[PDB]
Amino acid sequence: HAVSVGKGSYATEFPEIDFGGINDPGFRDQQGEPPATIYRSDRVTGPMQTNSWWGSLAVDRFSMNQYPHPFSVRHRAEGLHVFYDAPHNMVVHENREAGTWHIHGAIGTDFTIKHSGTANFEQAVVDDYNDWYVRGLLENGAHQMAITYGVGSPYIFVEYEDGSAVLDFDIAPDVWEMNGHVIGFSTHDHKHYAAFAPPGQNWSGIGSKTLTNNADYIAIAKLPEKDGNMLAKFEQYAYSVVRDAVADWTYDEATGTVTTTFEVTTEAKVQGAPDGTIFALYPHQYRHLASSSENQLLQNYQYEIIRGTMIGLEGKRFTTELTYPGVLPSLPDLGDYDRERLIGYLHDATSDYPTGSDTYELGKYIGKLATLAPIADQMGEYELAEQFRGELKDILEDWLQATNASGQLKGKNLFYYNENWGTILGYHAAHSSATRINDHHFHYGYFVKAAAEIARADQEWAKSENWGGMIDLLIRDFMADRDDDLFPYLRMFDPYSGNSWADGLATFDAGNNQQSSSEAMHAWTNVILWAEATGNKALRDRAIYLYTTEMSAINEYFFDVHQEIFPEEYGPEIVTINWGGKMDHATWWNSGKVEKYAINWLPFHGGSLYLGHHPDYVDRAYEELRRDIGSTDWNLWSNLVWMYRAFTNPDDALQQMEASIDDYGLFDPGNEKIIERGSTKAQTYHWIHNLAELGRVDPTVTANHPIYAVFNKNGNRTYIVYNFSDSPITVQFSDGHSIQVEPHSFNIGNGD
Ligand SMILES: OC[C@H]1O[C@@H](O[C@@H]2[C@@H](O)[C@H](O[C@@H]3[C@@H](O)[C@H](O[C@@H]4[C@@H](O)[C@H](O)O[C@H](CO)[C@H]4O)O[C@H](CO)[C@H]3O)O[C@H](CO)[C@H]2O)[C@H](O)[C@@H](O)[C@@H]1O
Ligand SMILES: OC[C@H]1O[C@@H](O[C@@H]2[C@@H](O)[C@H](O)O[C@H](CO)[C@H]2O)[C@H](O)[C@@H](O)[C@@H]1O
Ligand SMILES: *[C@@H]1O[C@H](CO)[C@@H](O)[C@H](O)[C@H]1O
Repeated sequence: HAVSVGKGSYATEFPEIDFGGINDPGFRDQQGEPPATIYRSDRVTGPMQTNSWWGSLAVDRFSMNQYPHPFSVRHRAEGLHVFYDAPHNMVVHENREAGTWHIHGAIGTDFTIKHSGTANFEQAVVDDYNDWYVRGLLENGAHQMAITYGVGSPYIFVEYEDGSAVLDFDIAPDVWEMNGHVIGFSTHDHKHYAAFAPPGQNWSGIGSKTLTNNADYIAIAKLPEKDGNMLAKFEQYAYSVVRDAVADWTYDEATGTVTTTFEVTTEAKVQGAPDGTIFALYPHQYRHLASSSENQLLQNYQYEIIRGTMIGLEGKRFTTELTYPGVLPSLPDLGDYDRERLIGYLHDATSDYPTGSDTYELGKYIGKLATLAPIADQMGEYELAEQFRGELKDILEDWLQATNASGQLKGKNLFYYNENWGTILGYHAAHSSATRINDHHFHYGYFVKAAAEIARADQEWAKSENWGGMIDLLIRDFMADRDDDLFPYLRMFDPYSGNSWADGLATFDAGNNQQSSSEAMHAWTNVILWAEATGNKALRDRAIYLYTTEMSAINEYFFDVHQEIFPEEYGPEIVTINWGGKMDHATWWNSGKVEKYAINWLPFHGGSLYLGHHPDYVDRAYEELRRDIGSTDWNLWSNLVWMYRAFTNPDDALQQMEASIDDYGLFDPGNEKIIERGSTKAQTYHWIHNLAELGRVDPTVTANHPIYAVFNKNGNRTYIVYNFSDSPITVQFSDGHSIQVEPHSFNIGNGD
């Protein structure tokens, strides 16, 4: 009933849960498993993909509404509904009393793609998928309709078995170009589309509500404009059905460059169809397009979507280039703090305890301890640092064992492998981490943080045959490489959308969602640190790719740093929750004003410096939150606002901190006014004083090793490197600066 992995183990049978006398139905229902039924064909075997834009197809009998941008679609018994949010469909609404804003479209139908033989399909299943397309299969015995579609595809490819094509409309469309087998058409409300069949298979029903074609293959395209030259271009790739799609990446450690090539492989549905497609690129992609891909752009081919403007690009592949900025295990000892006051705060933190038994609340607590230990080391409090790391070891050694002293499965504080889907679930569970396969990056990221801090001081503990095997198992659950026998590829991450999706099932009409982009970045940071500490280059580089790509998405869709994506009428300077089909300034729980910003900042750690790359954004967002609050009397989590403010104005952050940090004493679960419960006074005090001495984050300088940061105060740069090696190293920076770093240390600010 359990599998040994080094000194640890995971359960292979669902445990008999220890509820601890808690009768609350919500809590009890969390200690379960994901759905027994997976709507996939017998062509889809092995660990099932989750946390995808398309997941509702796998979980629901049919599907819920999905956003393969530029389209929205949904599977039904009658066929596939297709929709496009035009400007008249989009709204921006504010609820002043709730403090919420919503940018959204409609759940309409422009037309339904149908099968001539049936409008009563039994189910829709996942029949194939790749890095960002899916093949959905509507099934009714001999009648089948296979639909291939994806984020960043302006095509929907339709393949029929035992029937032919039908497009059904509630109001008759305007067919403005009739080329026989190819038609350009518009909905009654002027949305422009095209349909393509093989030569000789001509469309019928023009002028009526129902367009028909005898072919066993059609493609639908969303056209950027009512334009026959564009229709002719779409015709060129309309018979090249996407079968494979991969996002392959490299990390150039010398330059920091992360290069990602998106490549499709198509199957020809007519003689001579080219191996390629027309991609629709998101802002985070085209703003970083490689020079070599520029010639493939279709300049005037634009689509408006929730995420701004998509642009067309033709061919087999395209490439993006990003800059990995480094991460640190902790900020070093460079602040102008009262060392005795900080030491006092470090000892105060021994009063802290987890506010629940689930993986998330336990996670927040071990993240807190892992953050305190390096600061204790810096202050010369080696014995206190050892207490914290000893507490981390005791917790991890408990959770990473599935069996008790007798050899039977435990009822809590363990991990279990669900074989049906192929995922590691932790009990106790919360936020539907087990029942919906939610948030595995958010939760397990904190476990990796604890492991990485242990590994920084104790390489032996972190060896695979000891406790490292189980940590590497948790990491595989949420970010596996290809051909992993237990887990699907990069579970959390959508390589094309550029962000992680938090919900395992995606059974919402807005598609999938992500709230805390900062907890995702925290997970990626901790894997970089863990992998560096344990000598695992392939793992480290994968986490670098994730960190850097997620950052590009965050700056577009959560922050809109370029002031191009959010509608002008949208008041806030942040989107709290990104969905496939909408954007919310709102939280998953009932909160106040600060939390709707700070849930995309927390936790603060050595990988948080990405938050300060755009100082005008940091100012703009802070100022808007301050305007809405009406003062610096933060409704909750004051310390997070101060730490954020320190990215651009550490003097202001310092005066706010001095005025209120000691308003309350030791850890109090009921009161997060001043200190958010995953944070501490020691962390807050250490952070703000470091930023005061260091100045602004400087993203214009890179290094030829991955564990570093560069700051800039009025033209004077500070270069920080941590060296995880047993040997000394030399680090070259891109501005010509060079430093030596001794084993297991920072170059500067090691402390006592
Ligand atoms: O922060 C403000 C308040 O936020 C509250 O949490 C909301 C949350 O309620 C919301 O969830 C909705 C889902 O309810 C919705 O489910 C649909 C089903 O109800 C329906 O029957 O079926 C369809 C599928 O066919 C479902 O989609 O789905 C939408 C997305 O499609 C969700 O948004 O999500 C909000 C974020 O978007 C979230 O803020 C919270 O509970 C309050 O405490 C808080 O005051
Ligand atoms: O720790 C900050 C706040 O986190 C909130 O939970 C978030 C969830 O909405 C979501 O499921 O992802 C993770 C949890 O898995 C969190 O970011 C808590 O509800 C808040 O109590 C907490 O203050
Ligand atoms: C988030 O945190 C608050 C307390 O800070 C709690 O009341 C909510 O239930 C939890 O989700």
